[PDB]
Amino acid sequence: YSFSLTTFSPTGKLVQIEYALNRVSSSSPALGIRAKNGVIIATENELIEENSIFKIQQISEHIGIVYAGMPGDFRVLLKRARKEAIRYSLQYGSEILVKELVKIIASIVQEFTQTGGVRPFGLSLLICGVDVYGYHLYQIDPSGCYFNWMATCVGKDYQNNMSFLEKRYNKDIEIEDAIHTAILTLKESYEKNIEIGVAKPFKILTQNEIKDY
Amino acid sequence: TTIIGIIYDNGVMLACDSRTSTFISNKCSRKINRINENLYVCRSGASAHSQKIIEIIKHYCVSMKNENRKKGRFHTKNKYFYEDKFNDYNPLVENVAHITKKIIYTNNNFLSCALIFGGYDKIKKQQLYAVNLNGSIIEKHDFAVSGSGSIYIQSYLQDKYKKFMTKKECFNLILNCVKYAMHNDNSSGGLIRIVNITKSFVEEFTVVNTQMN
Amino acid sequence: GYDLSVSTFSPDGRLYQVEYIYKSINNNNTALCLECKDGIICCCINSNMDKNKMIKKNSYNRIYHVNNNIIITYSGFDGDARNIIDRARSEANTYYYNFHTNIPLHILVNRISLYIHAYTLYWHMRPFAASIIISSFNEKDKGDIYCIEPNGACYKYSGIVIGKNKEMFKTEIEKKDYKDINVRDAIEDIYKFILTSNNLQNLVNFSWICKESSYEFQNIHEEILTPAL
Amino acid sequence: SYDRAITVFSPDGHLLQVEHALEAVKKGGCAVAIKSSNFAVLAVEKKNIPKLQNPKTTEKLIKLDEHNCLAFAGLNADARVLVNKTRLECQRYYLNMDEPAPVDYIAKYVAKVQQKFTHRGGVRPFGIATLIAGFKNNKEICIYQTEPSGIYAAWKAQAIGKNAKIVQEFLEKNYQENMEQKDCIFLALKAIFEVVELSSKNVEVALLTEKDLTFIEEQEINSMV
Amino acid sequence: TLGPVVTGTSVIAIKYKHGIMIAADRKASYGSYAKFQNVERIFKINNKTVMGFSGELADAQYLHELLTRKNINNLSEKKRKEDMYTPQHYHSYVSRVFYVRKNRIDPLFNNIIIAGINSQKYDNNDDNVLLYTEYKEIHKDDLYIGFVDMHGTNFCDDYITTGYARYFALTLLRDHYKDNMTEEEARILINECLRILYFRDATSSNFIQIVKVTSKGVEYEEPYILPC
Amino acid sequence: RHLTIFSPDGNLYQIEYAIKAVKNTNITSVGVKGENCAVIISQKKMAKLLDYNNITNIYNITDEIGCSMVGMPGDCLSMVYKARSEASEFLYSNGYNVNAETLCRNICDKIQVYTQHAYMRLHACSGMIIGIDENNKPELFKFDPSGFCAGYRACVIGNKEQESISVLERLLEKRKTIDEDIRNTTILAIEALQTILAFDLKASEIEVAIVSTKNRNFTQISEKEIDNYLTYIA
Amino acid sequence: RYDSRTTTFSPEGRLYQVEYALEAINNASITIGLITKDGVILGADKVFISKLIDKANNYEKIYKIDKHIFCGVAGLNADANILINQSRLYAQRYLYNYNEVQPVSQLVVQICDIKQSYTQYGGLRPYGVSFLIGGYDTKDGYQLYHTDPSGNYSGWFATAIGTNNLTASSVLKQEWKNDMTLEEGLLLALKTLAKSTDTEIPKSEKIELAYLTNVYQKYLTEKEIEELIKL
Amino acid sequence: LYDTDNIIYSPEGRLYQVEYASEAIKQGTCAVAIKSKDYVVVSGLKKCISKLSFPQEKIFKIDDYIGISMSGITSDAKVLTKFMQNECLSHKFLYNENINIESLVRSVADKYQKNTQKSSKRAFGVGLMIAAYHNEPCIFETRPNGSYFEYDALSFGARSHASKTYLEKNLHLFEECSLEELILHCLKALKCSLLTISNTALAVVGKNHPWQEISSLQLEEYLSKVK
Amino acid sequence: GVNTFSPEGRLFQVEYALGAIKLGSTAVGICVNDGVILASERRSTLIEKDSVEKLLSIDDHIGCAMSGLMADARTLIDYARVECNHYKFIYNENINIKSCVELISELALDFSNLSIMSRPFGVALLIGGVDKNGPCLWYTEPSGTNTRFSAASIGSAQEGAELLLQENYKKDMTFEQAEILALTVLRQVMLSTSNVEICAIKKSDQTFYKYNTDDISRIIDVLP
Repeated sequence: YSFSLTTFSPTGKLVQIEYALNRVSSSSPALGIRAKNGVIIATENELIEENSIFKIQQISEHIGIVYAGMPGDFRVLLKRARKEAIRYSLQYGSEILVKELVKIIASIVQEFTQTGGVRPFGLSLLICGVDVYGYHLYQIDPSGCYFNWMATCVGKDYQNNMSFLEKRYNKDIEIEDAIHTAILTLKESYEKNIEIGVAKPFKILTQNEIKDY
Repeated sequence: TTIIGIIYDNGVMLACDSRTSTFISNKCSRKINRINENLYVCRSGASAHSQKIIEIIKHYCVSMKNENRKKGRFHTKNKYFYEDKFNDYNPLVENVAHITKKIIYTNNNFLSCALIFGGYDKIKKQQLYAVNLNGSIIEKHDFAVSGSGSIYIQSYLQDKYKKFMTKKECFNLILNCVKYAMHNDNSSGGLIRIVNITKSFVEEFTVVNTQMN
Repeated sequence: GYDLSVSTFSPDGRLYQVEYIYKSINNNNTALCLECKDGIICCCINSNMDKNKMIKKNSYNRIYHVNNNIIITYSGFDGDARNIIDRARSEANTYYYNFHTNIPLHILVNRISLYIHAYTLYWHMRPFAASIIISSFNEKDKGDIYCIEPNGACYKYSGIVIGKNKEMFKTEIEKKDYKDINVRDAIEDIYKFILTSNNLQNLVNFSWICKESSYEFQNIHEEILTPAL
Repeated sequence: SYDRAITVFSPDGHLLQVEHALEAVKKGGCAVAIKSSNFAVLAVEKKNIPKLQNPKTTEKLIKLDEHNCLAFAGLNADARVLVNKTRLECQRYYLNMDEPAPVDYIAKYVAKVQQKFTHRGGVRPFGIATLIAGFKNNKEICIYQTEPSGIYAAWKAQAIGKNAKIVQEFLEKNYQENMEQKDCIFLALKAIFEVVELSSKNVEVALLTEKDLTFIEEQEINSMV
Repeated sequence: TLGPVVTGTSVIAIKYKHGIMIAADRKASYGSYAKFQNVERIFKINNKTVMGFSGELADAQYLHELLTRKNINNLSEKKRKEDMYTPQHYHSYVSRVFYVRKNRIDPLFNNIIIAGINSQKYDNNDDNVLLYTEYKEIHKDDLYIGFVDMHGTNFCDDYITTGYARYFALTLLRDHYKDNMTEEEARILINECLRILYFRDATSSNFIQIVKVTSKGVEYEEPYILPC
Repeated sequence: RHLTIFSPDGNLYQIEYAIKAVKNTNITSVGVKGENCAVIISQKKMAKLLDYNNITNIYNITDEIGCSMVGMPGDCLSMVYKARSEASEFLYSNGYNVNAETLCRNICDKIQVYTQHAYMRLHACSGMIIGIDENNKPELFKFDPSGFCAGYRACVIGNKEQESISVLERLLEKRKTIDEDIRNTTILAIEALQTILAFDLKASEIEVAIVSTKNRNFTQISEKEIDNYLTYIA
Repeated sequence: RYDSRTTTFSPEGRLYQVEYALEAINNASITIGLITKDGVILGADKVFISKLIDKANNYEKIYKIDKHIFCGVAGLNADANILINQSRLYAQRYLYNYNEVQPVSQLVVQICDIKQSYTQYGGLRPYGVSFLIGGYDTKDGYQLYHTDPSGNYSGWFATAIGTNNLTASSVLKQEWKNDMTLEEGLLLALKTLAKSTDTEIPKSEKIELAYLTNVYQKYLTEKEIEELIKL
Repeated sequence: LYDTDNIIYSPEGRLYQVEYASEAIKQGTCAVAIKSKDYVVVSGLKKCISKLSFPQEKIFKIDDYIGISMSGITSDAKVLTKFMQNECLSHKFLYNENINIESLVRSVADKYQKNTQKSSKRAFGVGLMIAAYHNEPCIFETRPNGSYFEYDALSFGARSHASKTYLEKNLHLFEECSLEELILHCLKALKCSLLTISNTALAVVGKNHPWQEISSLQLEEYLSKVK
Repeated sequence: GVNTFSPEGRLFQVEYALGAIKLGSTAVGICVNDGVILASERRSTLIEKDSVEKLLSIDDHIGCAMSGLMADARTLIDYARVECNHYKFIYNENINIKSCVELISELALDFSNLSIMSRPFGVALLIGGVDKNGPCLWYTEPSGTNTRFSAASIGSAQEGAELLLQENYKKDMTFEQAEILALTVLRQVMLSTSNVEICAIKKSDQTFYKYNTDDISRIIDVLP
């Protein structure tokens, strides 16, 4: 009973990838900005605890993750990314490079596009990180393609937010300026409903720090 | 080594020494392990085998206790009281002892441990079982002794035993038994740990004493 | 077109294959269990095979037992029920093998209900077409009776009926409380309910656990049933 | 479809997938085999875009072992994997018996493999038909033609591929027994040229002898009168 | 088991007028040390079948649990008393178990006796089998006493002694056993054999358990001390 | 909308249908955190001769951790056994007791593998889990058939979703010693269920389970306590 | 009924998934390859997603497989990367086996056999990517091989794949010669990439260009194309 | 739509594939089996497609005191026959006593049932008539849907209704009648189903009587006495 | 699916495979007391006639005539040859014809997976031989049913050959009478040596023997 659910259309399209792309397009917005001395990734009932619902997460000491799409798919992919980073660290004895982790996760995401009896992942990921080859921001789609970016946006209304950030973004920026631009873009797309993570080890900015910014 | 268990009126007292190994590697070792609040176990033989089967049996007892629960509403010493007043869901001593016997028998090609299970439950009242080297269980309705130092106190315990001993004289008997075994045996020494198990409460005594005559 | 598989919820949020299994079990032969003052009694009316006169007299016995002190009966397909009963016997044997003690009834009920439930998940397996009564009696605990539905549920009763005309048997037996009735005085009323809801002698199976069987599984003797008839 | 029946019987009684594999063979290029006293001649159509495609890379006439050669028609990747399997079995027989594999044995093996692929679960039939040529244990040369259906048969001369019926008729009305090498080569050329256009570059022809499978140079192919 | 540690000593079993009488002392020795002296060494398989062992105690307990599970498996698949398994069936099962274990070079370090009544005509005990709660004269051909060896060698006789009794009691039996023996004659003969074993065997004891497999089922007599 | 795969809209309708199945059972359960305790109150009814004491929705995964499942009963018991197996595996591998958060993470991963795979049916099961962590503070973690976990200060499973949030907000704002804290949390849970269901509740048809720092073990208060609290509220 | 039966013939003796994969590759970006007297030239087109990309280090078309073999991609990128990984694995496996660098044709045969295996065995979709694998070996020389989703490959002197490959092939037929220098080959590659997009002046911002010479692989930096554009 | 695969229950709650497998028995030839307190006799109609064809074997031995008749697909009958024979001989090798017919019929019914659950497999398209004398005579019926039944008398196959009516008429005679009378009764039932020395299969088993096909001559005077 | 029943209780794939065995050239098998004979028909001049062989020897003492899908037939005969030689190794004697036929029938229905192929074979076999019970001739079909026959025919012209076999066959026939009967039936349904191929297994030798051109011409000359 191992038969591929994702199948080529008569017009040469794997329409399940298009439908997962529509799903992540329907999800909450996410973005990332890369500065000369840093890289940030950010995202947008009164009873839910804010502590237990963090979309921004850490894979490694200098690698962070955020997503747009389904939460459970993100949790399993985060567990897999952490395991792959840990196995690289155990083998080569050093913290994993961003590009290798992105390639491994892209291959794993592409595998479910082809494996029989499964459907693709319904999310798009953003890796941020730092290594000896500088700062890195990488977007991974449901298709399994990894894109290297200077700055990017993912979720709802990502075309307008990309236009705004494109007119606002410069290569030579600071962490203060990058965080200000990220908050401006998020409030344009939209403090209590903002999450920011900066990468020196990867860090999560508390609500007090985000309020200060 | 010296591990002893003696039944007395409404209770059972287990007792052990602390010495481990010609060179004394350790001199404060808890040979009496708490499988459950109503059920303890004395260890003898190789320490690694004893620790591994005892923690496996703790895991099995947790599983049994979870499955024994019914649906709906019904109805320097240290002392503890049972959370289960009526023994609605605590596993029986015989069940734990027999699964331990099966564990030791199935892997008796290399396992070389001997155990004395002691406890209380509403069906059989207080209970003592002895699991031997090859994995043979015998219920000792009066007393069980094991370890290299137990051979020096067989006649002493056999002569001093009575059917319905009071708590005080049973405590004196078991304390003097372990003391004599420590006096005669090089492999046993250190402080004496005694565990008294009753219908409602468990007591855990620590004694420091030597032999003079 | 949402009912052609057990592994798919319809837009109403339900599994139609389970409801069709319920329909299959409901229009089948009748079974009942009842908890009396000092015993449990189990009865099974195999009236769907009344047209077949060639059958050997009193040989289609839907009542089975586990460990000589648990009754297990069913309504549904015979083979699937035998599969469930064999799994129950295997689980009891494994419990005694591990722990040297007879399995409690409710743990066996949970295990066999999980076994039934496991077939309702995958898309390549037929769910069980059988509803199982499993019951026991004790001197101190009195009678405990469990009905396991085909959907994996399991509910404790003080009396249960399944199969065809279950509403008639239920409303008839819900007239007298049997907790103050001896099990020997219940066979007459059960026969009366069978009349209300010639062939009565041979198309009926009976089983009992009380003092007179030393709290162990047994079939009621012909000499005990005949004066009650 | 890891283990599923792709090939099954139709209401009439046929296997539809085998017929579709036969259609795929009919799309394939034309190949021709002719026998002689102690040598064979295999000629197969070539289709190369001029000035861009490498002529040598496409290779429809293949050497299997010391004394067997193959010429297929159908799907090229299927042919490559089947030819690799055939070479592996040739060397396996020469390891397990210490004699070279005869042509009849290896033709039977290829036919058996195709039958197995038309019959096992989760497997597609081979969309290729082959013309194996080689030598027997008694030093006699022969040609075996094998279908996608798993049926094989020996032939004095045979044609496969697109417009195979016309070439078969031409071979029928022009074949003679024990003809010379020049006559055999010329007959193969004029037979395969009945359906493909008259040009030297649209064909590759080779002659199988006990020593080796020689390839005819393009100069010798040219000047065919 | 790689070899014996807590070992059980010999067992004696004979046929007599009303059924089977099987005797074993209640001692289990931990090497050369009487660690246990109240050990039940004869097991009740069912109402017309009992088992005894001589060898390692853990292996005997494992075999007893196996045969117990076989007994409840049989009882579950039972409709009439003739469906019950005789001592022949259990003897064949134990023989096959020992043979399969012998093929792997991993035996149960034991010598086993399976004994009982091999027919249902003498009583209706198994019409209503109860597990949790004058005699009739039975023909010798309807009784059964078996032997099974560590190598799987097995056989039957009117009287079987397993273990150290094979040299001591067996000789006496081969002089004194006779067909159609009363309960008293069988008892005094078995007591004499066990007295000789106690006087001339280190691992044996004088605390005996007798089990009778008779028309009214299996009967565990209260244990007693051999006088003198 | 048969397989658990994407529609042209992009949603997976099988999860929505499973959530509809959970809501169709008409079983209500309210979980409330406190200063040093957590309470779950559930309705205790099926999804004359029936034994009504046996009917329960709460369960004991461990002595410390407890839960309350709502949905299909077989799926509920299967999820209970999965939770117990997960906690047992954690205790075996790590030698210390799992907490509510990690157990909910693992259970939702187990739900997600069914969510992604076409050959697996989804469990029509929502569930609350409570316990005390190592810092001596309560936990209240809720999951649904979608495989999504979240911690709550208070939450409801049942029909009255995004309507009981209002009364829970009002009661928690109004409330905003260990014995007094436990008493107030239990009273708030009982009053919340009474206001949500909008009819007077008998003590013999509701089930209240409590975990706290005073008594680490998950336990259910007897019917006399519930009768006392119901008399106190009125 | 959920099985789509990807691995079955059609009534016309066709595999429909294979042709869908080919006409999907036809909608991908344009890729070009050719061989000169000194080295094998490959080049590609970049689908402009945004200027906010890190183009500095971005080669989403041409990839290195080994110091003697490299490839240019046309099709789905996620399907191409796994096959590139397999190609690298097989190259190092051959070097581990025979203590010798692999020939180009053997690696092409291995990856095309994997493609054929996906188009014949199981119930899985094919790989919808075509490769132009360039390389050097001592047995043959400079080689360029074109592949397909069907597992059918062919050797070429100069060819194109992707959108509007007919126009690129026409320009290559018109202009390509057997004896060409490296600079002439680069200029012809620029001309073909220009004519494919119907632009006389190519855009340096969206042209990837690389080559291999006897072994060393050069990936032209975004500044390096600008010297060739003016010439 | 509800009969495309064997795991789907109908809206009425029926397995259409298993019922089609049950329908497969009605195409087979008629077979009858009856018994007294001591003996069991099984009769069957051997199939002869043409006069050059030999008659098809209808009755098979399983053990010294167990034999069978089949109705349905012959390959399924061969599979089940080999299974029963191996089970009986395995019991006789492991143990020195005959297998219980109750356990053997339960095993065969479980084997029947195990094919009707997984989607890959299909239900057995054959009905089985097991005749034996374990310690008293007995006949068993086994159906595609995993169920089995005891029978005092039994018949099934093509045009089995007339023989069934004869059995319904004459059931009360079979207990006390002699073996000769029982053989004539079974042969008359098979005659009512519609008999020569070739197209009729006959077998007996009972007390101190292993499985035995009646000889050609003995069958000849038995058929003469039937006339 | 292949494992699915019709409402009439008949498997669809077996019913469809029965249509395949009709096609192919005609063959006849006749059994008499002295032995058994199988004659068969072969369907341009380029094909080597001896390469295609419609008669095969499963063993030294067994032969057959096959029809339907010929590649499946070759598979079945290879399996039967392996199993027959396995029997001869394990027991040191020849195998019964019924036992070999039952082995072939057991392999025929392996696709059902009742207790690995994936469809019926679509092959009809007419297997003749001589064993301790004398000569015999069995017939096997894709349905898995075996039938012992005194004489029978398979192939395209099955009905006409069967009618002539009913009309002309007698039990007490000499071997030459059976030979001329076989060639007469084949002459009616479709005669030089090129048309017909004959094999015989006799009680005297119990050995396969493929007829030569001289023998074929001889029995042609003996015919009217």
